[PDB]
Amino acid sequence: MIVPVRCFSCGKVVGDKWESYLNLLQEDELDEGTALSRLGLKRYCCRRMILTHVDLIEKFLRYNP
Amino acid sequence: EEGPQVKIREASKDNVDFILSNVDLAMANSLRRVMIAEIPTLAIDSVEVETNTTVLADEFIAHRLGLIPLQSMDIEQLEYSRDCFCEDHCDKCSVVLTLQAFGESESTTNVYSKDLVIVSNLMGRNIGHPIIQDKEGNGVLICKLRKGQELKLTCVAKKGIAKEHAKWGPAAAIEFEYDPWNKLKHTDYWYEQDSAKEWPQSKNCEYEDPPNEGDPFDYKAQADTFYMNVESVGSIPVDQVVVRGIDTLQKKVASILLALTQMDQD
Amino acid sequence: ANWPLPVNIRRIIQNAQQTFHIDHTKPSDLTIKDIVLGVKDLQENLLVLRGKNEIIQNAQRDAVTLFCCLLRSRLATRRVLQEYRLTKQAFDWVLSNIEAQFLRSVVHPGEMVGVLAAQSIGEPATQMTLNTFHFAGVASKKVTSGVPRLKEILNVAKNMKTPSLTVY
Amino acid sequence: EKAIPKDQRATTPYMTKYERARILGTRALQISMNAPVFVDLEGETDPLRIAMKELAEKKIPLVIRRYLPDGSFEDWSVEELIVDL
Amino acid sequence: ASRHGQKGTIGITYRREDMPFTAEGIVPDLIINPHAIPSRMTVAHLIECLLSKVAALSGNEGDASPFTDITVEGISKLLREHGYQSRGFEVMYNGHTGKKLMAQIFFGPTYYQRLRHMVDDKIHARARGPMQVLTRQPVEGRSRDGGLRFGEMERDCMIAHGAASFLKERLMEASDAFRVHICGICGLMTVIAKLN
Amino acid sequence: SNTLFDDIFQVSEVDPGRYNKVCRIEAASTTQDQCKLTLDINVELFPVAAQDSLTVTIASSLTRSWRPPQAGDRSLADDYDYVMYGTAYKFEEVSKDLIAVYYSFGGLLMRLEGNYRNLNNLKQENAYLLIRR
Amino acid sequence: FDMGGYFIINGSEKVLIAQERSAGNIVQVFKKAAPSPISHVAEIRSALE
Amino acid sequence: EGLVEYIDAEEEESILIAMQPEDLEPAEADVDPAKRIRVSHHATTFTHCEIHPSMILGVAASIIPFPDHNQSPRNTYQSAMGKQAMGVFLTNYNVRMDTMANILYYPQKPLGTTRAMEYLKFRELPAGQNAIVAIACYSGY
Amino acid sequence: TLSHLRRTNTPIAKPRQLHNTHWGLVCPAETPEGQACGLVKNL
Amino acid sequence: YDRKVPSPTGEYVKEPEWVLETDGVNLSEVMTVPGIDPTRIYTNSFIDIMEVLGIEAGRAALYKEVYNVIASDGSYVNYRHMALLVDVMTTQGGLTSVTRHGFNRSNTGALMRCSFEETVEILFEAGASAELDDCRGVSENVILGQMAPIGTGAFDVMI
Amino acid sequence: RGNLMGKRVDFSARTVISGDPNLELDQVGVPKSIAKTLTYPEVVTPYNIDRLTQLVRNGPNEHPGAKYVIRDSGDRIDLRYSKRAGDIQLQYGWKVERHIMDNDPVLFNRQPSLHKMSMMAHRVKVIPYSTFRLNLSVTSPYNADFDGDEMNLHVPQSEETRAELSQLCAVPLQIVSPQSNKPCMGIVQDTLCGIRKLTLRDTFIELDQVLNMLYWVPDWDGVIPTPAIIKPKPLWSGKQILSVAIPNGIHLQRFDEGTTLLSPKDNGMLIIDGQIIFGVVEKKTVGSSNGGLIHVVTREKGPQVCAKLFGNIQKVVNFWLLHNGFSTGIGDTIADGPTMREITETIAEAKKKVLDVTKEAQANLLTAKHGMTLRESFEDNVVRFLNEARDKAGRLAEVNLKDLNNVKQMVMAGSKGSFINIAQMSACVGQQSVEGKRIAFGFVDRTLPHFSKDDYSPESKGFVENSYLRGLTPQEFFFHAMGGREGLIDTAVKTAETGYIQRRLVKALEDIMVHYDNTTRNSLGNVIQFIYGEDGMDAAHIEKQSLDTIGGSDAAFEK
Amino acid sequence: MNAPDRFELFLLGEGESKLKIDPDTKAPNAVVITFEKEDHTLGNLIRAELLNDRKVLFAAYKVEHPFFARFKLRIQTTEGYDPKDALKNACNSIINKLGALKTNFETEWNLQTL
DNA sequence: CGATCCTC
RNA sequence: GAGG
Ligand SMILES: [Zn+2]
Ligand SMILES: [Zn+2]
Ligand SMILES: [Zn+2]
Repeated sequence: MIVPVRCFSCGKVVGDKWESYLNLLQEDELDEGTALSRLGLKRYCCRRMILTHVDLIEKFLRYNP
Repeated sequence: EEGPQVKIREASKDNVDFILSNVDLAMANSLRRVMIAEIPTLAIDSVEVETNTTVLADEFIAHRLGLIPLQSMDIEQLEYSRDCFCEDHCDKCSVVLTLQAFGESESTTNVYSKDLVIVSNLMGRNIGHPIIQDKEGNGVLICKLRKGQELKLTCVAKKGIAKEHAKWGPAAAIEFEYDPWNKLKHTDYWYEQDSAKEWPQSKNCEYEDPPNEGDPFDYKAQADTFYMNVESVGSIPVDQVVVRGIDTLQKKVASILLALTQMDQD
Repeated sequence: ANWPLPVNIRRIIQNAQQTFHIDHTKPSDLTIKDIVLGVKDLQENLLVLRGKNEIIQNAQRDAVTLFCCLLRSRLATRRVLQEYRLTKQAFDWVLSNIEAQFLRSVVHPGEMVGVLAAQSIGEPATQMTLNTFHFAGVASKKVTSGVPRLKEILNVAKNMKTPSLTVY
Repeated sequence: EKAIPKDQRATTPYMTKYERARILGTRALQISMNAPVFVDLEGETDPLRIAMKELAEKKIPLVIRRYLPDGSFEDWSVEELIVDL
Repeated sequence: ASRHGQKGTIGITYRREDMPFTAEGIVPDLIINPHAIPSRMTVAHLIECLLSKVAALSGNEGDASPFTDITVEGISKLLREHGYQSRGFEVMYNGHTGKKLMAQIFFGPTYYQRLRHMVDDKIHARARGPMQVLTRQPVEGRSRDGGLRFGEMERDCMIAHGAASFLKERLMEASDAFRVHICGICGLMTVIAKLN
Repeated sequence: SNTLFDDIFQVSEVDPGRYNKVCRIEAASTTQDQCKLTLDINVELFPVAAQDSLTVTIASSLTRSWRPPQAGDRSLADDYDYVMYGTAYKFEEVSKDLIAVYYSFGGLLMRLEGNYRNLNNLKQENAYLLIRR
Repeated sequence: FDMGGYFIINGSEKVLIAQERSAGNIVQVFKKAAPSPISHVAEIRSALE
Repeated sequence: EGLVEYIDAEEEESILIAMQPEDLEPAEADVDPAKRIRVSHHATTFTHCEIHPSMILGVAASIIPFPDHNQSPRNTYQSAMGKQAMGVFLTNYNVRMDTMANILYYPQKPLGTTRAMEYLKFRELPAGQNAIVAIACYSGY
Repeated sequence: TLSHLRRTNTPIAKPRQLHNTHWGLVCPAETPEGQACGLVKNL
Repeated sequence: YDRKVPSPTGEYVKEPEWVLETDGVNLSEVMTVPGIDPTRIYTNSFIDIMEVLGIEAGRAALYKEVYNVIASDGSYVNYRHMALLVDVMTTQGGLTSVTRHGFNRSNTGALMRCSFEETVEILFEAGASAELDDCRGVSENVILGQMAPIGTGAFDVMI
Repeated sequence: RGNLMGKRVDFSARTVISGDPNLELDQVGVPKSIAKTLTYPEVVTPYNIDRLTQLVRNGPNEHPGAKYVIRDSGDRIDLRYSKRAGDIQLQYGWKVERHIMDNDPVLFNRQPSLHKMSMMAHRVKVIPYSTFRLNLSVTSPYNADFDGDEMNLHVPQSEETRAELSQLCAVPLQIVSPQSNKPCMGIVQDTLCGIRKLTLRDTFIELDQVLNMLYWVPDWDGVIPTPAIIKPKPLWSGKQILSVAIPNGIHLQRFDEGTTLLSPKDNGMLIIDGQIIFGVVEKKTVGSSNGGLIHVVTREKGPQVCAKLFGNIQKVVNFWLLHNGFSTGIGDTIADGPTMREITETIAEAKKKVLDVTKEAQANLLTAKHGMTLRESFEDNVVRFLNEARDKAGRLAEVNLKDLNNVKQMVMAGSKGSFINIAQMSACVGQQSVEGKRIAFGFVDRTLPHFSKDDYSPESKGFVENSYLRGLTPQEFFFHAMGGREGLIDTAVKTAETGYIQRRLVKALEDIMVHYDNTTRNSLGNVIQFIYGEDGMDAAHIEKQSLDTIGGSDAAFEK
Repeated sequence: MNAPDRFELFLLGEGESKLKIDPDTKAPNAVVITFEKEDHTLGNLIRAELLNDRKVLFAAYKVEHPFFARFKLRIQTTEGYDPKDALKNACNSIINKLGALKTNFETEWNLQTL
């Protein structure tokens, strides 16, 4: 259920960062901590935003209609 | 010049690091506050959903739409719809965006803020263009679509302030620290053995002389010099978050001065 | 020595020393007659019952026996002078304060004491923790306590779990 | 039959909390129903606050019939009853 | 609720500027009371927090598994390695004044759960409405506009207070109340009242 | 009026009994062999070391809402370094002729013993403490 | 992610709650309380599977 | 292959169980004080070993971070509450016509997990959010 | 759900008690508060 | 046991005394045993006190017992409340329980008894024995929806 | 029972409760929607006509309004429908069912209602949001908690009915309870915690704060007190600004352990004319204590003055604390490397004592004293050494905790937690118990199948050596669960049993009341007591006071 | 459901004014100003500047209840100095400080390169 | 013959 | 059936 736009706590936009994050893990073969920092997610309120996001929309899209 | 003094340590397109010296803590804080809550911005405040065959709910989507940052550069030249003499909204008080998206491919169709389209007449104002900061130029994944999936909606973006809804916040986090040595004794450090060894010192300590143990506590000393870093969400540039922050505060003090004048008649 | 009685006599005294600004360096204007008969007459005015008959008079006498003990112990000649250092002005005020506060302390006819007692016991009973006891370390100090005991008592249990005789 | 004379009255000369509550109730209810007021309302409008003033200035023309368990009773006027509390 | 048997309701909401803030400018999403800790002895809550703070900083998952060798000390080392005081304490400033607090706040992430049963699904009020068929008494339930129960226990409290008339009113004017015709001879409700 | 007591004391011990900015001081007269002093000083505003020689003064001078210093031309009765204000709460006679006075300066306590205190220390809501050098 | 183990009776999901009982064909002796004439008793609750 | 085997309380009576594979049977001959107090092998007459002591627990309790650092009633209460929580109960929720369904908008996998949650599919179907919590006397609301 | 699908009931000397024999078989923590406390179990 | 006793100087002193604690009761026989203080013999079985020493002793022992359960918990209730309950059980002549066997069988109004337990069967024997209801009770006025002689209605208001 | 003793009622509301440091003790925050639902039948007099006509015109959806106007011939006019809804020309004698407005008396209750203090008359205060708000110092009489509890509201419909609530049932009238002849309300939580921290000798405040603190007191005289310090910086103490909340004519004296008029440890308490001389303010001063500020103020100044006191204390304390802060972290459960090492050795010596008594027991040298089994005596002994070790280990812990330790702070103020809590969290949990005895052999001759047959060792029978900080082992974990369960079971038993007890007592004593002859009597007129309480005195007006003739020496009595 | 509109924080209602001057009862030359639709952004800022005024005897502010967007400001001054003028000068001083800051930040930003 | 309060 |  899709990358939340903006970090709840602080407000820093996080909606534009999801796909870039997956590529950094996949292609670039980086660890989550360096990837989060590469995206400029310095505060832990922003790190938890992406690190703990579960993307259920992918599952939801798998349904036939 | 005279009163408050600024020293910009570092500056970027989306971040200013500066030292605000020769100030009152009331002022520095009231400025910090007004930057968070009261600088006017333009954000989607109305969505009319024509078609939604997505897996996401109407309001779920409309909620995220309000969170998409939109150009707010020439915002003071756009009215609050509440003051506009129009019936509802117009080009003098609102921006109208359009979102039409269809799952053409078998592969997942992604919906971005780039896909929002200004329909309104901007009358040559730098306003309403979705803020795009990602390297791929997409900026903000609004939604995802399958094959037969469709999404057709219309957005009325309006002027507002964070104090009414966080979506209208031009800034994210504002770093704020005064007296990195606790020379003022404004905090009492919790410890086990040695507070000094137990508490990490601020980068700001470099900028100040250490307390010097063989000196009595400066009782008379007051907090003046404030290490700040203001982050912009994008809608307004960093220089503008602080300049408009100052100007808004300055403006709301002037309204009190003017209120005193108005009640001084009959 | 410490017992629940109406009229906090100690406070009335501290109140008198503030109100009258008593200085522990000036000799009082009281007499033995003033203090002694003073307290004595106060006792005849601490009414609870009013019937002019012998039964009611003795009923009244008995009702205030304990309070008068406290009053006499507190308002003794040596104490009213060497301890409180009261003046005639401050002394008479204390006499009028006790009388009024005593009459304020009395129960009001209509007070539904039945429900009051039932609730006053029944509520703290709900607050009871550990159905067993705190003497749990010793296996000879095991006696029915708490809610089971209270149940034993109220039901007037013929066969109580821990019958025990204490011999002096 | 039954009664008790004005003389020889063993019940408290002091008005009870329940006597005060019921007396203030009956009066507040009369005031609220356009019954006349026996005192100068200094800007006062609340029926209860008025009944309180009427009590303070002892112009409440009521009589508490105090019953004893035998069935006998003692009559006490609102004016005679001492209102400490 | 936290994941440690610590249920609680929102008392009030403060916007970002009123909230206490960190020097990095981090603000809590939630503020729980210190007093909710001593009596409860739910130490794992405190540990979860510390671990979760380190997890988010390092971009690694926290091992909150039971019978393990994960120590509070172990975590506190890793947190200090990140430039935070080892025990989750943080220098915080008052949102109203911007003045530092004399006390350092135990801050950091903690898994919280949105529980069902929300004010709006519980709020009821009835100033007269539907009456039960047989008893002629207010109906039962918010989703029927029912009368709240003034049970024998509440009846007791009112006797204790000596509120004779309030008790008469709660049991007559509000709820029930009826007029019946009695025979002065037999004393039964037999009287065939041909009113008017 | 004016002064009610003025003497030079010698600090025996300094004690921070579970405190950071407060200390209980033990001192005695440099002149009178019987004259005692046990007082609470704010060691953050005025620090006190062992064997220090301090001048203690109790007055009642230079009632209504407190107006901020406003030193523009304001002249207060102090060539002193540390000044307090409190209330008298007990007058303990320590047998024969010895008398002790009790002062609380907002909870910072004082006990001064000797003999000649007499018609100078009243049960007064007054008393300003002044300490120099 | 559905795990099954339930039924759908009239379009309604039904769980059969596992029911606890003492096993049969188990020999068990019980010390019997003060008033009873029978000191101890040995029971068996014989069943057929 | 007879490396593992099924035991019921009855057979449990006749066997001696080691709690840890290593920590319950290597050998004998400085320590971490922070680490808890674990007794001694002492008994060595072992017939079995515990797969993992945390398996003494079930679904609800399996969700708790460090119950080994909590009072026992708090683990019972938490077990009751996780059944009042909100989150993705199933992926097909969009398709079911059920009486009352409560779905969390943005569920998050907890930053602190238990190995057993991997089998309970928690990080795939979460029931909560990693809120930045401050423990403080603020407005006192 | 998983939890509901691993539930136990006990109709009607110390049934409510967490017996020793329950180790590894029934969850020690997971029971309802009051009424069916210690009667309703979870595998 | 430790004991507070007046010394020759007048003041109270801790003088520890040897006391015997028992499993079982036979007050009648044990108190007549030589070498004891029959004046101080006690039992938690207040019924035995009621039987051997009389109603008043039973009442006192009953209070001591109720008191001890409240104090055991650390809790304190004012004397008069426990005093009132104890007297209530006591005034009958013997011991009357806080059960349907005790107070509910009392000479009290039929309608006020059925409000507790045995609702129907109390109202049945009320019709059979042809009982008259006083209607001066709380529960009876509660049933009748009238102002009870409780606090506020415990007196009349007249002109 | 369900239709006559009790029933469902009109003019009743319910919802989730929430705390409010800004509400008055005797107020209740009522949601605007609830206020809009519940009504008072007000008769039109010239005294109100103007306000009533206005309210009728405001209608049922705008708040200070009404629904229904009742005229002569009792016909109701529905203000939500009706063509003449905005017409209505009011008349005297007519009734206007107006919305519930500020300061109306209302019954406020928390079930179960085991107290007259569980039902209390509150001053209405109409507020936004959907919760009922209440003053934190009203929590205890109701036994409220803001964890999700709901509470009831009843509206008087008669002038005498609202007179009964205001004059008998009112919250300040309930401050001093006749249950235990002492207050039933007091300064709790953040306020209790902060009031200690505020009243420390070390705690000082300057002009800025002082002035704000002073203004925060509603009663405030408007006079700035002279700072306790007039040296390089004017500085007021916490004691100073809080004494502003204390009215004049208030005297309080205590004396704790080392309290000696010079109170070296700032212990005890002395308040003169309502100004704190010395003594840190905590639970003994400001809680619901028998000789506390609250018992005094109520008796001295009055209930309405005492009720104002809760607010005034709350307003300063809550403010100073909001600016001071106060937390609790995992670091508050940590104790010294040296301390831990010492707790460890304390437990090892208990393990040796338990081993030796065992070795002695096994040699047949252990001889039990009269009345008990050789086994019973051994068991009693073992349990003792182990319980001793937990207390000793925990005392070792409590002593290491600095005055800056947040848990130690909550214990010191008395706002939350006890010794056991510190001990179990920091040092050692201790021995587990099921039915008084330690963990039993549920398996043949063993507690778990990880033990050998016939093992009476601490570890074997439920001794939790570990602190919740260190963490519990699987065995320890299970045994704690076993103990835990038993506690939840009887919690469920107590609540069911005590509730029944309470009902029975109530039924048996219902009709007992003090008559016009001071005689305690039932409905039959039978005498229970000749003078209520054997003294015809009311419990609320009674306090433990020392009889100065009973004690001391004969020589001391003479002097 | 019972929640006010978030605009009610910054927008004046019908029959509602910004400032409401009220003469204080307890003390001479003291006044109590109710600031409608305002918070700690203005309350604290004004109070702190009012304290820099040597002719100001008292200056404090409070937000009686967090639901409502309003604050009360108390001002006491020297005989001859009217509080409205102390608040007048208070405000101007603030405006002057801000304008200087505005200028200085603007002069600094123009030197910065990024 | 009894067995805590609330509504769903 | 769920809530304290
Ligand atoms: Zn963030
Ligand atoms: Zn327009
Ligand atoms: Zn007939």
